[PDB]
Amino acid sequence: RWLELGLTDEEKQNQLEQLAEQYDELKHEFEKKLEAKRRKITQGDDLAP
Amino acid sequence: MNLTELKNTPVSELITLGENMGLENLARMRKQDIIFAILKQHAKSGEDIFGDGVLEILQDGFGFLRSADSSYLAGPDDIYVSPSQIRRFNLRTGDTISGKIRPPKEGERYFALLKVNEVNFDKPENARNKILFENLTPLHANSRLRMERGNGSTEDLTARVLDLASPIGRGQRGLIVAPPKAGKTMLLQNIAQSIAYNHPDCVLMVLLIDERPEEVTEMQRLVKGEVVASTFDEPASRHVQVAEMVIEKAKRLVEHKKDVIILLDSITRLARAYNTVVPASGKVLTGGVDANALHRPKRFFGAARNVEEGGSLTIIATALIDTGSKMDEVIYEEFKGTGNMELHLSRKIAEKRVFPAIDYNRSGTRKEELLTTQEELQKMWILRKIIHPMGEIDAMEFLINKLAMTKTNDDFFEMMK
Amino acid sequence: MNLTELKNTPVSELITLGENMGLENLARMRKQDIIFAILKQHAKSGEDIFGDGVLEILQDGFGFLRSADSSYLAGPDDIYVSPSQIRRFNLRTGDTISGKIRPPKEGERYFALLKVNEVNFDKPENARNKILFENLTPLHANSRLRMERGNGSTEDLTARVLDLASPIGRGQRGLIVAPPKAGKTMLLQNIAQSIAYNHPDCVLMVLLIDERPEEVTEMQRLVKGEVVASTFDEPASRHVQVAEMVIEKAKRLVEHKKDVIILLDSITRLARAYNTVVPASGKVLTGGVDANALHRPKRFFGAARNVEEGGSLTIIATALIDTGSKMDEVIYEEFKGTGNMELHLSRKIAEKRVFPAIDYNRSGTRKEELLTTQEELQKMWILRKIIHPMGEIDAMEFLINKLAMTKTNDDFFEMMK
Ligand SMILES: Nc1ncnc2c1ncn2[C@@H]1O[C@H](COP(=O)(O)OP(=O)(O)O)[C@@H](O)[C@H]1O
Ligand SMILES: Nc1ncnc2c1ncn2[C@@H]1O[C@H](COP(=O)(O)OP(=O)(O)O)[C@@H](O)[C@H]1O
Ligand code: BEF
Ligand code: BEF
Ligand SMILES: [Mg+2]
Ligand SMILES: [Mg+2]
Repeated sequence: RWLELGLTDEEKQNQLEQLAEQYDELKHEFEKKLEAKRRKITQGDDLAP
Repeated sequence: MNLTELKNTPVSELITLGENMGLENLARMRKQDIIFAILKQHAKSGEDIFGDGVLEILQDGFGFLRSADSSYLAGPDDIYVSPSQIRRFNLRTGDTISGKIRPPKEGERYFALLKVNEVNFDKPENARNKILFENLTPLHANSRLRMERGNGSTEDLTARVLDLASPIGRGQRGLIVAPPKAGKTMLLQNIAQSIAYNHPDCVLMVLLIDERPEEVTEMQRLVKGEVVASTFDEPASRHVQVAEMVIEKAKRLVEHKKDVIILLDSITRLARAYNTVVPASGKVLTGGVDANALHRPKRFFGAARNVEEGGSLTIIATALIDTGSKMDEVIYEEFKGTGNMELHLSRKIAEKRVFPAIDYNRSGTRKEELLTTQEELQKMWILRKIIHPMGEIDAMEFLINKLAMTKTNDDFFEMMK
Repeated sequence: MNLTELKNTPVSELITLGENMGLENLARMRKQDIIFAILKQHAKSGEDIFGDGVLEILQDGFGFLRSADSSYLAGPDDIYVSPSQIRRFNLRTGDTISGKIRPPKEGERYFALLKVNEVNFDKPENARNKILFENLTPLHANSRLRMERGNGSTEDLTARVLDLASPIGRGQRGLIVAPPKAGKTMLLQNIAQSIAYNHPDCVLMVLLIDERPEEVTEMQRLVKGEVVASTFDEPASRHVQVAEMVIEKAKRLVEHKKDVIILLDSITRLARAYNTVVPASGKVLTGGVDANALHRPKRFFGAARNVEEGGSLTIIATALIDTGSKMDEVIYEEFKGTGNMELHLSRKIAEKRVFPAIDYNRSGTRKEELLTTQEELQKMWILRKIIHPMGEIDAMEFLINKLAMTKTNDDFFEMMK
C-alpha cells in the first residue's frame, strides 16, 4: 500500500512516476471493465411484446 | 494549458484562439464549451495539458477538479481524478490541485489528471503528513484586522464605523443582521475592498448566494481575489454544492496555515436551501423548518475558527430579517447563539436616506479585548458610554456627521480629544 | 493501554507513537482515528489492552464505553460491552467501568471488554449490592459550599457576591436567569475555579451545551476536572445523548456516595433540543412547545438532590431570557417552580459596564438557614434589609464598590462592623 517515496529525483522519480502511471492505468482499466460488466449484467433483457 | 489562463479573458479571444486551432465554429457553442473544445484540440497537438482545480469527491471515490471561474460547479472542463490519487495522497474536498492532464478518449467523459504537481501551493509531501481541520484547536481572535482605508472616502466611514462599533479579526464568526433594502451590498463591497487594500496578506474570498447576476458581475470584477457565486439560476443542490465546496477549500487553506475571509450573503437563503434538501422526519418546527434542517447549516457556520497552529477562518454571513414569516427569523435566532460576533444594521434609519445605518447598540464582540490595544479599548468604552444615553437617531446622526467631519479613526480619537 | 492516557496529549505524540508502531501515515486520518489504529496495533503486539469509559445502553442490551475526552459521544474507540456483563453485574448508564479489552476481529466493529476490573473506582462487588439513585431519599442542602477564593481577585468578588446574595451547597438545584451579553461565561468560569481551589474534595463536572468551540477549548483547559461538552456541531440527538449520559454518570457517582457539581449552560437550548426530539401529540402550547416536551427536561432538572445516605448532586443550569419569543420564556417559567435555588443576573446593568450585575432582589434560596451559621445568617438578613430600600443602581454600585474595597467576605462583615 506504499508506492509513495522520494529521493534522487533524476532517475528514481522518473521510474517511480512511470510505475505509478502504470498502476493507475491498470486500476482504472480494471474498474472500467468492472463497471462495464456491472451495467451489462444489470441491464434487463427484451422478452416479448 | 491552464483553464483559468483561458478564462480570465472573454469569449472573443477564445474564439480567435480556436480559429487558430482550426476547429468548427466556436461562437455557436458556449464559451466554457469553447474552452473544452480548445483544450481537446490542444491535447490533440501531442502535449500534456497542465490543469488545476479544487477537488470534489463523489460517493464512487473519484474526484472532480472544479475550476474557480466556473463558480465551483459542474462543467465540461472538470478534470477527472482517478481514485488512485485518493489512495496515495488522500486529497480531501477543497484541496487546490494542479498537475498534468490528458484528453478524454471516446466514450469517456472529461480530462484525467495523471500526476499531481502542486498541492495547495505547496509540495505534495505536506499533503499526506498534515494535521486536519476539525482536528485543530479553535481559539479566539488574537490578531486585529483593521478596516479603515486611510484616505477618507465617503464609504470609508462604512469601514471605520465597524472599527468604532465592534472590531473584526482573524478566526472570528460574524453575523450581519439586516432587513431588505438596508445597505448590505455596498457595505460588504467596501469591506472587501478595505480588507484587500489595507491587509493584502490575507486571502479575500467573497461569497454570493442567490442574488442578481448583475450583482455577481459587479462583485467579481470590483474586488481583489476569487469571487465564486451561485445565483437563483441554480437550485438548492448547486447552492449547497458551492457552499460546502468553498467551505472545504477554506478548511484546507487554514490547514495550510493561511487566513481566509468568507463574506457570505445571505445565510438565510442558504438555510432555506438546506431545509429544502433535508429528509423529512415526519414533523415540522415553528415557522416551517425541519428538525435536522439546522445541523448542516450549523456545521457550515461553525467551520470558522481561530487556530493555535496556523491560519484562520473568519466568516461574515449576513442574516435577513423583516421577511414577514417566522422560519427566516427562526434561522436568525438559531444563529445568534452560535456566532461570537454580531453586527446589526438599521432599515428604519436607511429609509431616511441616512447611511450607513449600523445598530451601534446591539452590535458587539465577545472577547473584544483581544481585538484592540489597551488605551484604545478604554477610549472605545468611554465612547460607547457617550453613545448610550442618547436616542437612536441622536447616536446615528452624531456618528455620521462627526465621522464624515473626520478622515481616519485615530484622527477621530485625537479630535474628540 | 488506556485511551485517555493517549488522549491527554496532542496529535503529535500520537503520530510519533504510531510511527513507533510502524503503520500507515497517521496524520492523514483523524487523531481519534489515530488512537483507534494505534490501539489496534498495540493489541496486535499480543497484549490485552486496559480500557475505561462510561456505559451507554442501547435497545439491544449491549453497551458502549464512551470515553471522557471524546465528550461522551460515538467514536471508533468506544469499547463494546457484551450483554453478559449486564446480566452478571447489570451496570447501568453512567457507570465508569475499567477493564480488559480485546481487538476487533474483522467484520466486527470495535474493541470488546472481556472482564471488568474497576467499577466506579470501587470493587465490582459493590456494583450488584447497592442502593439506587431514584430509590434514594432526597433532602435539602445541609453542608455549605463556600465560594470565595481568599486572596482577593477582581472576579473573586463574583464568588463572594454569591456567598453574600444566596449561599450554595451540596444537593441544591440552582438556576441562572440571565439575558444574552450579561456575563454568564466568566461567572461560571470563576465559580468552577473557586469550587475547585477552595473545595477540592468534591467532583467538579462542568457542562457546556451548544456554544462556540473556542469557548469549549477555553473551558476544558482552564478548570479542574472533566469537561464534556456538545457544541452546535452536534444535532439535538447528540445533545440529549451527552446530557442524559452526564446526568446518569452523576447519578451513579452519587449512588457511590460522592458529590457532583454540574454547571450547565444553557438549559434553554437543552429544552429546545428536547422539544425537537419529542413525538407530536397533535397540539402545541403557548410559544410553540409540545405538550410532553417538558417531561424529560423536568426529569433531567430534578435529577439533582441531596441524599441521606451519601453523596450529593448540585446542578447550576443557566436560564436564558430576552430572546424575543415566548417559548424560551415558557421554559424559564416551567423551571422557576421546580428548582429550589434561583439566581438572577442583570443585563441592563451589564450594558453600563458594571460587572458583576447580579439581581440581589430576586435572588434567594429555599431553606437557606441550613446553608449558613446562625449569626452570619442574622448579619445577612440585616445586610439584605439595608440593601432593600435603595434603588437597583444604588444597591449594585454599593455592592461592587464596597466589595472591591474589601478582600474577603468575613473581612467585609468585620469592616461593615
Ligand atoms: N454608505 C452609503 N452611502 C450612500 N448611499 C447608500 C450607502 N449605503 C446604502 N446606500 C443606498 O442604498 C441603496 C442600495 O441598497 P442595497 O445595498 O441594495 O440594499 P441592502 O442594504 O438591502 O443590500 C443605494 O441606492 C444607495 O443610495
Ligand atoms: N466579573 C466581570 N468582570 C468584568 N467583565 C465582565 C464580568 N462578567 C462579565 N463581563 C463582561 O461580559 C462579557 C462576556 O459576557 P458573556 O458571559 O458572554 O454574556 P452571557 O452572560 O450572555 O454569557 C465580557 O466582554 C466581559 O467584559
Ligand atoms: F434588499 Be437586501 F438585498 F436584502
Ligand atoms: F450569549 Be450568552 F451566552 F447568553
Ligand atoms: Mg443587498
Ligand atoms: Mg455565556
